[PDB]
Amino acid sequence: YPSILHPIDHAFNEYFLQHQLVEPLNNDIIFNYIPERIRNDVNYILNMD
Amino acid sequence: NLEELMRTGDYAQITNMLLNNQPVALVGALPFITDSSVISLVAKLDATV
Amino acid sequence: QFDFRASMHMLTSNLTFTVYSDLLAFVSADTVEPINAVAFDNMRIMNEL
Repeated sequence: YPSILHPIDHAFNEYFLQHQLVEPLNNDIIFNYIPERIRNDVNYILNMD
Repeated sequence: NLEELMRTGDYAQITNMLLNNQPVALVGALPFITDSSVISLVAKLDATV
Repeated sequence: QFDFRASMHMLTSNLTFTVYSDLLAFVSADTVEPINAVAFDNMRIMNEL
């Protein structure tokens, strides 16, 4: 989008745009988010429905 | 073995085999429906359960 | 002084995405019957039955 910004304002907004904290999320990330020893425990059945 | 599957609750193998149409034999005391309809057999209902 | 050339920028971002917080809400977690729960050595936690 076009924007009108003072160079300082542009610097701040561009830093915000270029350094966002959101990462792509998928089922592999969530599966690895589970503690590794609970994923290997046969007493717990973990599924991605 | 259906007893082992029910005890452990891990359906990964059976799910993969059913999704991939891999011939298998589910072994265990099972109730069954008796169907005398020829049209039902032609319609292949036994494969839908 | 305000300069249009020095103030006009193109701000770039993504069109849309959904941010999630509770990753473990995407995990369907079940457990075996406690009678069948086993320890690290693959034997039942309580064997006196």
